[PDB]
Amino acid sequence: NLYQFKNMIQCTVPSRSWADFADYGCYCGKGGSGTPVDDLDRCCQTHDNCYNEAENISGCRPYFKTYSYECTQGTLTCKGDNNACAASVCDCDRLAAICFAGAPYNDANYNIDLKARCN
Amino acid sequence: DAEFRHDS
Ligand SMILES: [Ca+2]
Repeated sequence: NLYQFKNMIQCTVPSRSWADFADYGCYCGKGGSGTPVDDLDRCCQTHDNCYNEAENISGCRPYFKTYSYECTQGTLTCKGDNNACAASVCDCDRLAAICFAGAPYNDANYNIDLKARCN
Repeated sequence: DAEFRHDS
């Protein structure tokens, strides 16, 4: 779920408030359209698409589905006890958190005008 | 904390 995804970001990016990623570019947060503005936005575009795919699984709701994962000693791992829905969503979240940690954060791209800039 | 929608 989103609480778990937030804790994944706190584990891989402990310099910064998860809220920094909640409204960035065209894809991070609410947005899901237009041309990704940078590398970080591209992480979010892949994450958004990943969730759309997981939604094809019967009864699978990536926003709410609780999966099993661990984050210790610099390592994020989705555990073996996950069903097909949990496993897919966990992996979407894990790959995004890792992506976030490697991409540069441009303060100019936070809270941009989606209606104007994400067509 | 929040219930802001997402961190996509
Ligand atoms: Ca999004």
